[PDB]
Amino acid sequence: PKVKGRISRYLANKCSIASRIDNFSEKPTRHFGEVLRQQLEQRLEWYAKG
Amino acid sequence: AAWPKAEDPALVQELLDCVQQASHYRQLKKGANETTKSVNRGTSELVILAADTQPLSIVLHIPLICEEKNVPYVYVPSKVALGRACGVSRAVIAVSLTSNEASDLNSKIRALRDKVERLA
Amino acid sequence: GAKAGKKVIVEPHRHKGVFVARGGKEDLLCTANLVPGESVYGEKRISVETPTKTEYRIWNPFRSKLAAGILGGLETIYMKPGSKVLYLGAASGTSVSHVADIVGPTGAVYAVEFSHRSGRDLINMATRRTNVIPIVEDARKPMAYRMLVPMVDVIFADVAQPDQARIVGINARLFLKQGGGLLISIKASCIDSTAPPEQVFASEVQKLREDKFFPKEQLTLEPYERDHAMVSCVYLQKEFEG
Amino acid sequence: MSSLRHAIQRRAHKERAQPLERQRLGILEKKKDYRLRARDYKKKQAVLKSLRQKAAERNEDEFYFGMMSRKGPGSALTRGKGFTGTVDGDRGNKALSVETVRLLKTQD
Amino acid sequence: PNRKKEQRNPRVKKRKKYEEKQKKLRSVKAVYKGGEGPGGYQGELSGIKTNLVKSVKL
Amino acid sequence: ELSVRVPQLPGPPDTLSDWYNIPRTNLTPELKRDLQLLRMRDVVAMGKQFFKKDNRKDFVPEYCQVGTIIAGATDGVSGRLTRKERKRTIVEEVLSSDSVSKYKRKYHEIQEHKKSGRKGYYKKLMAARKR
Amino acid sequence: PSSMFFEHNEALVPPYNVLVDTNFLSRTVGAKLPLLESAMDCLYASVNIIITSCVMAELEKLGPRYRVALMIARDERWQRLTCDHKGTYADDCIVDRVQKHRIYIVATNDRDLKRRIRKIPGVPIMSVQKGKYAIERLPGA
Amino acid sequence: EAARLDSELKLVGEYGLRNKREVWRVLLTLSKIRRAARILLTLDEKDPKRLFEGNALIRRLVRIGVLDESRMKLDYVLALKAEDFLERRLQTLVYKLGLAKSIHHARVLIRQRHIRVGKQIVNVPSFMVRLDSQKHIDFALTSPFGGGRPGRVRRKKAK
Amino acid sequence: RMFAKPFLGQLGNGHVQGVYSMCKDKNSLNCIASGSGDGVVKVWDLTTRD
Amino acid sequence: KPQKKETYMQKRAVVVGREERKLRDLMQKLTTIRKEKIAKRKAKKEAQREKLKKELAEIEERRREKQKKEKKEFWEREGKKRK
Ligand SMILES: [Zn+2]
Repeated sequence: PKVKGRISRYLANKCSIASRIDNFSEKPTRHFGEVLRQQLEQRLEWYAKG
Repeated sequence: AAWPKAEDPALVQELLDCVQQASHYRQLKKGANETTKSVNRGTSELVILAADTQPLSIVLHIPLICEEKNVPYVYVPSKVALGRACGVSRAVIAVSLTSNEASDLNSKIRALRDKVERLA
Repeated sequence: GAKAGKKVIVEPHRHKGVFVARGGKEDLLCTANLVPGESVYGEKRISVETPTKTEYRIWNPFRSKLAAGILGGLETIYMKPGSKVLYLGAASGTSVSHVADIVGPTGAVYAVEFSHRSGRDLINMATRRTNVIPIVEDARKPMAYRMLVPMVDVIFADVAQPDQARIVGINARLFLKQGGGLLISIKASCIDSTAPPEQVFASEVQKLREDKFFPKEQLTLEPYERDHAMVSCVYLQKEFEG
Repeated sequence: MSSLRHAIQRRAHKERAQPLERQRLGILEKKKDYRLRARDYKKKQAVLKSLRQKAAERNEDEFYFGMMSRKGPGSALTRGKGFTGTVDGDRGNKALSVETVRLLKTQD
Repeated sequence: PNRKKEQRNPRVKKRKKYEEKQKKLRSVKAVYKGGEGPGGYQGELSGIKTNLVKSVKL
Repeated sequence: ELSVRVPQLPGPPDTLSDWYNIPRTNLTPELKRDLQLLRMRDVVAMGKQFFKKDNRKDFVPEYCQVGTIIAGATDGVSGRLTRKERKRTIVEEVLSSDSVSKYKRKYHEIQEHKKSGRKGYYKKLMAARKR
Repeated sequence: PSSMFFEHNEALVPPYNVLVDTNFLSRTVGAKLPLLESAMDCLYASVNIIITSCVMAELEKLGPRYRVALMIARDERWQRLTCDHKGTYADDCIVDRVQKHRIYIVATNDRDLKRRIRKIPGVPIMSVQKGKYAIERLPGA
Repeated sequence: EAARLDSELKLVGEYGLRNKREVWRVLLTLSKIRRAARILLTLDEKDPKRLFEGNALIRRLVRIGVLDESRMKLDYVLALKAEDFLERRLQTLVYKLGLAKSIHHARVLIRQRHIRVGKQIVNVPSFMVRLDSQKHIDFALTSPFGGGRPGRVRRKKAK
Repeated sequence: RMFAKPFLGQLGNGHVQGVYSMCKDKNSLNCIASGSGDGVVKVWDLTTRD
Repeated sequence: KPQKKETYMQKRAVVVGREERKLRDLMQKLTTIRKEKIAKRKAKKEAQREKLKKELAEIEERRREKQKKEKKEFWEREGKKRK
């Protein structure tokens, strides 16, 4: 379909952001990944309305 | 973290004016993934990176490929200003403006990358 | 293209340590892998089961100016297996792995990188290869690594600096044998962005000759990179070894 | 010259064919095909004239050492019905000893 | 005489003369013509010849 | 500590010392077919891709080693031959590829041009004369 | 070489590198003619004007009758390309230099060297023609 | 000479020119400008003639967009060239702004009256577009790429 | 007489007019100076004669 | 002479399979197409070579004509000098 590839592209974008955030820190954190997981969860809620 | 940071006195605005000129000339790639793909395909002449980015690791991952391919890179301090200069209606955090064999923009490109190589 | 699973045959090149693997519709260049069974930067590599431990790694000319020069047709590249090579401008250690795979276990590659995150990538690949030592220091100041570099035979210089000839001149005055080979990769748009590239190359050759090199070959590596040249020169002699 | 001639000066003259009442006899040989025929015949006659000179000026007492490892052309009387003047050559086969044929027949 | 459709227009003739003299140039020297493609490195796609030295001997 | 030695006293090199010991060519018939294919690889891609005209008198080099491309980690969806296409030799890959009908068409055009006037033509002319 | 489009040297753009031979130098001092000013008035562009050590060697090997042309050559504002070869023969030095790099404009006046450098594609020949200079095979001038 | 023939052919091919008269025309006006620059370099620095006349020449060339705004010396005015002039032509500017697919397409468009420079349509492809007027090159309102009528082959087909 | 080859080199490009005075440094070992006929003096270092 | 009887080394020959016959037929077809392509390329290069030799002979004829003209002009000038 299309929604599966759309969520795949969105997940790849946010996984690139999470990889560079977790890599380039000295001793990394938790809350930016928490924010992006909440963003993926609210998108999982967003695709159900249609 | 961003050690080749551009300073105030008419270098940031020269950068953004050359960015707008290249965006009119259709010789410019917008966004982090397009800058990365343009540098890895080697067509890039210079790359502008925002420094006001929420967490900076994106415009920290781009300078590694730029240092491996030896193209100049420079940080401007506002992604909102970079998006306004490109003409996007969204904030852009990474801008790579490419090379063509015949233009008049390439003089601005050459003077700009001379100033950036002096900045590094 | 050159898809995974195609059968190629691997013949030696004219140079020592370099091979050419030809097969079907695409002939490509390769070097013998020092640490077998693992790629550095996700390159295609060539496994041959001898009648296991033998693997060859493909050398991308669009990524590395040395392989671009070898496919352009240099007369020699000065680095036989067992010869010490000082690499200047070892950004992240992609082509330094192929130079170390050329010079083998009994040689040594002193890879000088200046930036720190490229230094991290270089220290990782030099953890893998035990004949490349990494030196995170500025190549403009060779007094920093005079404890580390002994008198090498070849210098590779892939720095994109406007003071490139002075950098290579002081590094070769400090760490190069009498009649020392070097390959310098000149990028005309970074040397002089206004001047034409042939005039830029002649000026850089003249600056090397003032800095006591004797240039012996020069090729514009054109189908792989625009306005790039590779100049081969011998330090303080006319013949290479002696 | 070459600019002082029209296109109708340059126009090619076509070749006639064999008549259709006579097409079974083959192609009508014109100057080009005749030149090919004459070249082949003059070449073959040149080789035959050189062979006749070499057979005429032949020493009857000549002795090469290949004569002890070759079979001569002989005559029609000595050879027989299968007599060409060509010296017979070897096809590569050889009379094969019994131990090697024992090995080959065990394999078969 | 009969002349060509290319010869009746002096621009189109100088377009086709440049396309064939830029074509004759690729058969002598080597043009850049883009680096590695989007697909990556598919090998040196037309041969590698080992005994050929193509450097200007200074 | 110190032992009696083993006395071990009873041409071209086998392995190249400077090229990390490439073994000498075991000139099998499959490797000979592969080397003929490599010198005829201009003909294989029928004009779509021309190659550097390297024509020595002997196409078989002294030192070869038949290997296989493993994997580029960046490209693995279309830059990877499938299980029904990973064949044993190079000639088997050429035959499993397309345009074998194109080779046969060009071969039959060459065969017509070479049977054009040789001897069946003269047998037909002689029969038409004798009829 | 790169920047060569069918005997059209695209490497020569101003400031023009001009190699000077001893015949050209002796005749441009003999014709009361200033060297850099007349080269700039011929090419309408900034020249940098170089003299090899073989050319300086032949000017010195000629006697003290040519001391004025020697001093004119030894003007300080010009580049001196040191040569690494044996014979100090200016014709073969200039031809080997031009054959290697081919960015230069050869300024001569002898027909032997002019016919020798006409064989190779894409080098202009500057020669003095009794009123001024004259550039031979440069397309932009 | 073969050098002149290959140079003029490179100009006529790289910028879609019609003959060598356009090349010689540009080379003549370039030689006039460069002769004026050499005559102004004849005089010493801080002569008022050289000062004001060289400032006039450099401001003229920067305003017509040939000379770059970075380099403003009379030596670079000497280092000017015909590739810069033919780049400042209108036809190559249409090709580089991307209204046309090739340079011969750009010459065709400018001939049959589709683009306009600023307000008025331009019928000539050798119109020396200045730097201030470079941005206002677009399709005219009476052109089917601009608007208005759908056009000629469109009308014959839609009937 | 065969290996009598006395000429070693020449210091730099030389002067424009002739060399009418020159003097060494009697304390150092590679410091030379030479003043010409057009009134220009040059200080040379004998280790780098280029 | 073409042998008419069948020898034992011809009788004991292994019947080859199907895949090896397909490889043999492919190698036959590729070698024929290679030979025809090489003959065509050599014929084209020989035609270009003969055209080049024709034009070289024309250039040498012009050189001999100009050499004779310069020789007669020189000796016409010298024969007045020795008179
Ligand atoms: Zn010299």
